[PDB]
Amino acid sequence: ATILAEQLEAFVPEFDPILLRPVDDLELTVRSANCLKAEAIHYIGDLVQRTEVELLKTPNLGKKSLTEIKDVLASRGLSLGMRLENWPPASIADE
Amino acid sequence: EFLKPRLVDIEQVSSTHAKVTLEPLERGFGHTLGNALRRILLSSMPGCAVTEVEIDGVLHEYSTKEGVQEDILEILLNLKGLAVRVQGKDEVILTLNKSGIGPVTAADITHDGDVEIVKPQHVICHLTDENASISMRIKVQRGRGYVPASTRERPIGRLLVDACYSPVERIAYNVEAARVEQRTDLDKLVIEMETNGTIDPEEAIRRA
Amino acid sequence: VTEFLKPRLVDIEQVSSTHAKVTLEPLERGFGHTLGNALRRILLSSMPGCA
Amino acid sequence: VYSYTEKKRIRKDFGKRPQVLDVPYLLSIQLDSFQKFIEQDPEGQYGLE
Amino acid sequence: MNKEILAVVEAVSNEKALPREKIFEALESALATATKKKYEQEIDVRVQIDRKSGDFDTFRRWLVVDEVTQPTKEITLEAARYEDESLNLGDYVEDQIESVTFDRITTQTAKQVIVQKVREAERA
Amino acid sequence: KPLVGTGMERAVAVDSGVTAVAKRGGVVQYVDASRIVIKVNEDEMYPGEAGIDIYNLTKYTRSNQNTCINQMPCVSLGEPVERGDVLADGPSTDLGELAL
Amino acid sequence: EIKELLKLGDLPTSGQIRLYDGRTGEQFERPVTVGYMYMLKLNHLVDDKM
Amino acid sequence: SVITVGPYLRLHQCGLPKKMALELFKPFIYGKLELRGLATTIKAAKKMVEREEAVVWDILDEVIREHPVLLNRAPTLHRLGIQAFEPVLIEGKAIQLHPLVCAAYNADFDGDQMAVHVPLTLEAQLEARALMMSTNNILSPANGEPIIVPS
Amino acid sequence: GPEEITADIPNVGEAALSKLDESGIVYIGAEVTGGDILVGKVTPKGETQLTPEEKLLRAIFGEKASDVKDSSLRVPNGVSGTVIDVQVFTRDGVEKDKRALEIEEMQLKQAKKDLSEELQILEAGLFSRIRAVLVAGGVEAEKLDKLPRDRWLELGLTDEEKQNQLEQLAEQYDELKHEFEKKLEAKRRKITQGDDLAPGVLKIVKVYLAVKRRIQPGDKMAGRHGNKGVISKINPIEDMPYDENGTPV
Ligand SMILES: [Mg+2]
Repeated sequence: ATILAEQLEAFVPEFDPILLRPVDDLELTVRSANCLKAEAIHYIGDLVQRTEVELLKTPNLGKKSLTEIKDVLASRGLSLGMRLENWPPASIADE
Repeated sequence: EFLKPRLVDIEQVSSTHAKVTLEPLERGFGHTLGNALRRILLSSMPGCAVTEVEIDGVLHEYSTKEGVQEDILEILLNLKGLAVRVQGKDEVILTLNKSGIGPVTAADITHDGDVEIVKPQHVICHLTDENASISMRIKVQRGRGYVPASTRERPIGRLLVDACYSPVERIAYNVEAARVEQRTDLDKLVIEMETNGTIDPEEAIRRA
Repeated sequence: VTEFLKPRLVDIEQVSSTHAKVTLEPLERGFGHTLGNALRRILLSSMPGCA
Repeated sequence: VYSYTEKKRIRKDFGKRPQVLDVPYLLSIQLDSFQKFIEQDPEGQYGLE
Repeated sequence: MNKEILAVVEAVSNEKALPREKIFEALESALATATKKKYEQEIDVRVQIDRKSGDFDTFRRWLVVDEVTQPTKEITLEAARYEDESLNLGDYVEDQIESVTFDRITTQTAKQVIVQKVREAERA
Repeated sequence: KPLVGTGMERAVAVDSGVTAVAKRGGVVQYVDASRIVIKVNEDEMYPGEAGIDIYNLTKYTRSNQNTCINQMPCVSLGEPVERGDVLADGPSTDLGELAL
Repeated sequence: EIKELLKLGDLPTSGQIRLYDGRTGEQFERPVTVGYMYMLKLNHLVDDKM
Repeated sequence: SVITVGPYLRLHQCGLPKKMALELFKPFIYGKLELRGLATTIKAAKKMVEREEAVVWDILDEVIREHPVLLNRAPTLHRLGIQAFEPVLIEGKAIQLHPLVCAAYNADFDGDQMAVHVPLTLEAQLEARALMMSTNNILSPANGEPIIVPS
Repeated sequence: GPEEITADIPNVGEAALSKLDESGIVYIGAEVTGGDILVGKVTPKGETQLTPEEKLLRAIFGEKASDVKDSSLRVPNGVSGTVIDVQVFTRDGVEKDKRALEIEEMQLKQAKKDLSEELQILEAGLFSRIRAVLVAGGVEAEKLDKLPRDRWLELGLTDEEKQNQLEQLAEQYDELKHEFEKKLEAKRRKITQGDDLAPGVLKIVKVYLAVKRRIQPGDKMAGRHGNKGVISKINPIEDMPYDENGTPV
């Protein structure tokens, strides 16, 4: 083994890309998606800035649709009421 | 005082296979290191093959998709033969989208920042209508040897292919007489490997 | 991926004198032959000595 | 001349005796007998007739 | 059906010398736990059994909090006050949900919880 | 395929009923794993009943011995086919031959 | 004719190639017959009889 | 099951698959599992071997040891067509049968099948080891000629 | 009484019923093991007593005593597979459950699409014939595709073989229209109707498992000359005798 081993010693802030997605990609109920669009919430980054108390003021948004939005945001590691500094980025302000 | 082997010449005669060369060697060690490194290179080398496929409108692997002239099973075999290099990950998920009449080659995969296809002319399937499109997710991971599907899927939409994590195909050594050194009764070990492009040859002989 | 079953000499049943029987385990589904063949070919000739 | 699927992969053929009668339709016993059975033909000739 | 709840409560009360109230509280907790297991999400559930009919209503409940960490069990004070202006931090908002059908699964859970309460009170 | 056959494979494959033999020759219009559409040539064609043939292949279904009697399309698109010719290989066939 | 077709390829005339061993890595004496045979799987499997 | 060769074995032992071994030795495994104390009631043991956990294979290599089995070719003509072996467990689904013993069974390997039988009681284990073991049948009873002749 | 195919069953943990839908029949595509449940059928019923808590089922659920016993027809082991095709046949009069209506809508949709594609494909061939005829004899190179395609007959062309052929193709086209109407009505009748079955059976569920058996020591291979054999050892690649090129046998 010593001979065979001696014959081998010559070898050996960046915005998270999820915030830039539309709210329709969240697989929300047709009711929840249409209620969010009526309040001009287009992106996930817009939704995440709104508080639970603000979303409950939206016309036709029920307690059930609010729970759906929380469960879906939680499945992506997001929570309601996060403050994003410099949102929306200038790349979105022109659509 | 045995003479020690040192790599001398790596003749990359084609893109797949090369001919590494060991020099010098005392008599008897030619066949010993040749058979030993052949058996290690064929046995266990780290390859980068594929594990899971999820075609979009396909429930089980025995179905047929509207607008592609091969079955889903033949698409799984053609993806099983995919020759792909990964660089800085354990596993990785590649994405494929293609629409229009003609082949779906292996260069139509949206490549990530480290995955590198080594043979982009590889056909997978043939789309055969103007609005009939496949859109699949491919899962490519590291491994060692041959890990079939029966040993190792939670939704009904995943499809498990067998996993041949093995980069080399054919390892042939040919011992021959040495004349570079004035001293006679020395040997040269010339190993022609046969890689599929996913493994550098000096890296292969170093890992072996 | 570079982690194999590192083996060891579980016993040296040296039968009588000037004769041993050394068993090694565990090896891969193919490394018993390559270590047996490597050690067999080296001991046969490479190993030096006087006579 | 060859048919177009015989220009895909034309099989090499040894063999010396030039053929004169090709292989007939191999299922002619079943089909010809049952066509003889059920076929509108009287004079007490067809199976049912 | 209805009169059968009363007959079971009376039989168990007389045989085990146990307060009917303690048996119902435990059946409510048993049914709430059986309900929680039918949902994929961790919900909070209250069950209330009517002491005369044996009928039972199942409520999903949310705890009123300032900051929601568990959207399946917690609601903001602003959202709770949209439904009832009288609610404070620490109160519960309740929605009536479909009561679990009393299959042999709930039946087995109810039996286990009854046997546990019988043992707890025999021990006392 | 058999590398060493007897040339009798095409009689056993075509003269059985596992392959999809073309009835009227012509030009293929649409190949799919489910169906195959032949456009019939004009020198083989009826005056009425305008006519382009549709072959509905038999996909994965049970045989009597619990095997898998499949049919795979073996023609390309835009390809000419002649009368009396294989379009879809069957079980244990290849290009109209017999590969057991 | 088989000999003349084995001469068209650069194969040996007698059909027999010398073959090495996989375990020992040393040559089998008296060169052996290799080729291609067309082999069939029969449906007498072993996880239907066991 | 179907037989196959396995030439590493000695004439006294034969290969026997793990799936057949866990099915034929269910009561011995139940008794062994109840002795250790891993489970309590019999049901628990039947769930354990229905699931085939990681601990029943050591139990199986405990009961197979020193317990012969009767291998039997289906047309048994003379007494050398029932011989008792010791099992060696096989990853596989085919009985590995020592080759010399094949000339006793008239068993080639062209699709042949053999039956295994388990001597349950203790006198039957001793009869399998002391009368019917394959080392004990090395001469054919019809004459004096050896039946373990190399084929 | 009759049997139940529904998944409303006690005893079975969610670990069994996760691979069934809301109506007992396994999914199409669910890769099962040896001994799971494909079709749930509460049927073997002898006798089971009711405790006060089991008697309380009468109040909320409504069932008198949940039949008499409780056990769901579960299946045995030995084979894996992937469920590729499920058939449900219903003796006429029996209530179709939700999955039998799903298969009925599915086959209605398939046969609807297939006969509509028969009409579209043969109409495409017919219009290609009209274009092939109108190459000569009053050809309109620009005026041909200004009007809708179903009126390619009243263009400028006298009484010839070509107007006769367009009249024959109009006969064929109206035949295809009324034939498509009556055949789609007959195919809806064939899908919608029940089937005559065994004496005293409600519905038959057939499930097709699709095992993929590879090769192992013990299978039988043979050439074409009588050289049989049980394959005895599946060696690694390295142990094979190779030649002086490199390829293993
Ligand atoms: Mg035999």
